[PDB]
Amino acid sequence: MFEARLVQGSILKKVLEALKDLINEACWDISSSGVNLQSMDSSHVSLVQLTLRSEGFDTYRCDRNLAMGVNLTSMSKILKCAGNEDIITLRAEDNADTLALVFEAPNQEKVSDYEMKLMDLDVEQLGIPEQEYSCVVKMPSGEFARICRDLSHIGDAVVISCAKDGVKFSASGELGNGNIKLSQTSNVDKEEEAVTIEMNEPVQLTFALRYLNFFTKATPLSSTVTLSMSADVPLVVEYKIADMGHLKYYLAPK
Amino acid sequence: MFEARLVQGSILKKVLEALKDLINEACWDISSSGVNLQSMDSSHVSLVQLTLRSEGFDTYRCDRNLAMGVNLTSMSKILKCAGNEDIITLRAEDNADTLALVFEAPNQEKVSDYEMKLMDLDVEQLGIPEQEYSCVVKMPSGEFARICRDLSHIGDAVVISCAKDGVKFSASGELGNGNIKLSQTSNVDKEEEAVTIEMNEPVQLTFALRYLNFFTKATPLSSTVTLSMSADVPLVVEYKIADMGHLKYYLAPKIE
Amino acid sequence: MFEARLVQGSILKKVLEALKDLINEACWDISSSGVNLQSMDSSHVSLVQLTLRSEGFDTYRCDRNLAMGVNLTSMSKILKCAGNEDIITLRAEDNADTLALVFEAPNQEKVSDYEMKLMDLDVEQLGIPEQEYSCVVKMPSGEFARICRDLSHIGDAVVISCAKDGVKFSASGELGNGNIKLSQTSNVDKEEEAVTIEMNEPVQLTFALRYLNFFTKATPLSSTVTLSMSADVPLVVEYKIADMGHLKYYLAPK
Amino acid sequence: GIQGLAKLIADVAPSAIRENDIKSYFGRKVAIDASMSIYQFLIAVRQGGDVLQNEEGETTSHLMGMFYRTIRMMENGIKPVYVFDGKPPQLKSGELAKRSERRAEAEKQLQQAQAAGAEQEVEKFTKRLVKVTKQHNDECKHLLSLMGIPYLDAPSEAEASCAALVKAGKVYAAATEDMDCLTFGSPVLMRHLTASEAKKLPIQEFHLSRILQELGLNQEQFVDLCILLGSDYCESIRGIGPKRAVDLIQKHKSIEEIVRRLDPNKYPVPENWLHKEAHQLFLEPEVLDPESVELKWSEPNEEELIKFMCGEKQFSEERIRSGVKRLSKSRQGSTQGRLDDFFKVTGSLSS
DNA sequence: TTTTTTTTTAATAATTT
DNA sequence: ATTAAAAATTATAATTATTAAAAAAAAA
DNA sequence: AATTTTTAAT
DNA sequence: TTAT
Repeated sequence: MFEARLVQGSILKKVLEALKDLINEACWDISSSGVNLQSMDSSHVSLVQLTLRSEGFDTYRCDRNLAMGVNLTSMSKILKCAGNEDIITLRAEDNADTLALVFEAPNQEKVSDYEMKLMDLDVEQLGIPEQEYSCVVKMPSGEFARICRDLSHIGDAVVISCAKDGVKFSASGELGNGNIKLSQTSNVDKEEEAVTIEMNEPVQLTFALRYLNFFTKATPLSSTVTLSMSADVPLVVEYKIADMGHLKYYLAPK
Repeated sequence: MFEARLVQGSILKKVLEALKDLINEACWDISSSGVNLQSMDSSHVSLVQLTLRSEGFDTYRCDRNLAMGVNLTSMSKILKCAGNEDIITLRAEDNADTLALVFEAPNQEKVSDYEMKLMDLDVEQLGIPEQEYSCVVKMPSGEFARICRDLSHIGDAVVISCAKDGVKFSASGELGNGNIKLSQTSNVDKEEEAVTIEMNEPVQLTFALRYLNFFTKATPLSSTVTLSMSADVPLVVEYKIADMGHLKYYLAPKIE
Repeated sequence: MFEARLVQGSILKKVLEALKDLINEACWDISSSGVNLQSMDSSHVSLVQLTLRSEGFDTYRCDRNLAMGVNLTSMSKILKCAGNEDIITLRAEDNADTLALVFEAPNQEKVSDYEMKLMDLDVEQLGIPEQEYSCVVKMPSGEFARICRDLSHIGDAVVISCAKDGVKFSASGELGNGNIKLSQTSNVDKEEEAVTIEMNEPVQLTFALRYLNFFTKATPLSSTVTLSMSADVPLVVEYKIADMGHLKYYLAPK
Repeated sequence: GIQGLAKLIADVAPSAIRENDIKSYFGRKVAIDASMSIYQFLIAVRQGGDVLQNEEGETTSHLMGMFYRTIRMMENGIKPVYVFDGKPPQLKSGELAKRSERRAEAEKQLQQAQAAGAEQEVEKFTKRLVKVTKQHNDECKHLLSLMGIPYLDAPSEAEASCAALVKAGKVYAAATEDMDCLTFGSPVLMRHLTASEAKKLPIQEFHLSRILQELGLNQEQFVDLCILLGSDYCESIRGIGPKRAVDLIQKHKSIEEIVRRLDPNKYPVPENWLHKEAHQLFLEPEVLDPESVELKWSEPNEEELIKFMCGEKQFSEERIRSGVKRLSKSRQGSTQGRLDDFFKVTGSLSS
């Protein structure tokens, strides 16, 4: 009897608005420690690591380790029915494959019980032994969300270059040449919209920009995104969700 | 000959955005006591009963019982030209081949005359009796716009059930099952966010959500919608316009 | 060899959103005394004259009569890669056929160096003469944005009738007949709401609406638009572009 | 078919024509004459320049066209019954003699078309050579048995037996391209029942009881109007067309007083003037009993279409299997009732 | 009321084979 | 001349995949 | 099935 | 052996 009452219902809703266009179907590795999702996209390029710990949920309990298969497009349209101020309870059943979502606004009386039909794909999870990286670019997410939106009009590839002064999202293309030389600000005021770049070694990697448009759909979760990368390892697009775990995205470079 | 001056002209604007997606062509039964529209859908399911009374209009005068066959898609293109604050005057003289809409702007002085070419329609009117409905639910209007938009993502059929202390908007489909419960909140002092359920016998029906999504475009008119049900009697989605009248949406249920 | 630093970026941004639908390919006749453009649309009906003077730019350093060929769809994509308060610095080079655009944020440190691949085209000097105008109708620009959009639902033919008491926009079609009549409001204290008509010869002639709808995409550039025309003269839909020159739109009548 | 009955109805009685929608019926069963559907889906849907076929030789364009049309009809709640034409009567053989020479005129024209080889004229001329045999329907009635939709083999005529099905009340409408179903006496005739969602061809409904109210006739004299309008059984009078036969029937009522109240110099009576035989054929044809067969609606199967059409007709696997799933999601739901079952029409209002 | 963004539509050949 | 009718000439399309606009929903 | 010009009658 |  999995039951996760979440009082801030926009946290789960904005996750599913980000995975509805990139993950077709995945296994929610739901344990007693927290909600986990190690997935990979339908074009088999990118990797998604979503972690929701049990401290962010209000009442969390798991009788066993539940790994059910949920269609991410169908769960996102059902979470489109929830309000932005709703309270979301996930009353999954061990005996029958049905994930019951209960929405209830605290100011209102609207008890919105939503049950799902579940296709258990039983996909084996992909785990990555994460290590230290070269440049840990803690950068504002809603300002990063337009940066991949700007350079996608020019070309389908970007070159992200960590330097001494700051990062440089240089993107070429047949329409022209585009360089966004974002210097590091690191002001002590307004930490939710500041840039923090850690410096270890000079970095020059060429990426694919079609999936970075998909990666910026999780930007209403966190104000700050981490772009942590190294020399020949995929970058971690880490969205630190407030008082929970994290939603990390991966992209193997060109 | 017929002149219907409306100071709050956005009321007549918000009517025709709610009927342009349902009624292609309607007959406006212009009486001397008001403006009436009883035009059933071309899909033979849903009736629209519109009642703009004479006392709600500012300067209403009328002589004969007019009947203007109006392409309501062409009316909503013309009525989109006025803004939300313009004084809207309808005009139709003797041998009424055309309807003259005058969108008198009150402050910027944009006197917009709009002469509509009408159409020839022979639309049968349906005899609506006066009966007592079983479960009369007085919802917020914006809440009902949410609920029909929510359950249309699951399936094309809502299952409206009236419990003893609530109303249940159940639905099912390929995505799963969705139940929306609304307990009555008559203790709340404001009537804008209050659900009032008038109960004498419980009733459970099944209605199509494609027509109910067309019905929830009248939500900019009123802040409170009334749903009326009985056993094998159509759903009356009534939007009571303040000091003007009602926009009643009839809806034939699904019978097993 | 040419640097045109501009303080606010929405002046160049709202030009290109007005010009992306109407003009697909034109040449920017950039002079030492300002930025000029004497284009004509892809259907060869409406002639577009643009002037951005040198005194309205913050730093103007033009050295030669530069006439580069700019794809206006490719420029308006790069002008979509900027904020509404950005600092836009254009650059050009003598040997390279490249128009460079540097976007500077005013409160941030986002330097967005954009370069454009240019091409050679038919450099046409249209050369319209200045002449007198019988009916000069200055109106609010959002009012002219409404009336061209309001009458486009009926048909594609607008007659514009002049009087000292007001101006009449009338359109007709198979859907119905429209007649929008303004009034010469001389009692309005502000200038962004008053309609001012300087007429000596009354005039009434039919204009198309597919090109007048593209003329009303320049309505965020200024709050006032002036309509100058005569009996056989094309109508001047003239905008202001703050205090930097003017944007003349000519439309030949039907 | 009939030379301009639809133009006469639209130019005489426009209140008997209702341009409806594809979703406007929604539970009312119709009776498709399947022969015009089979000719429509062998003439319109081509591979380009010829018929569309697999490598086994036979054609299957009508199977996919009538497949997606049938699935789109039951998506909108319309429940089809497909009535196929049987052995035609001997009065129709004069039209089949005209159809034999008009097919053979295109056979000689195909020799002239294949010399030039221009695809604007090759594909235009080979559309006239479309012929439906027994194997064009024996491989086509087998598909509708997989749906559970009833297919009816008429003993004499599918246009006749569709009109007997509406007459008994077993079906609501006869959805038939020709105007003959008004002549055998269907009170509702439907036209242009097409799977497209656009209004390029609105669906036009012929109410025969509204025709006979507007014309002031009954069934036995609307047949007599069809004989002067050039039916397929017997030819019409050489000087009388659409506009000269409405006023003539309304002046002289029966067909036996058309001839005796006419000057034969201006209007020559033809030698093949079998009006009395066609009047017996139009009122009482030898059709099957509509009470003998019941319109059963069985559950469709998905695995049997794999061995019949995904393998033999080598179609797309992701479209037939999607087609049964979009059929069964529009079949198990409840039927939406019309509003006329609850409210009755009180006032007839006109502009 | 109006910016920008996503969702339907009317688009139009393009196979469907 | 208008009306009308028979010589002849052309027609039977529907799904997915894009696609380029075109208004709608969320938030300006 | 509809058009469509040409031939024919009121 | 069979559509308008």
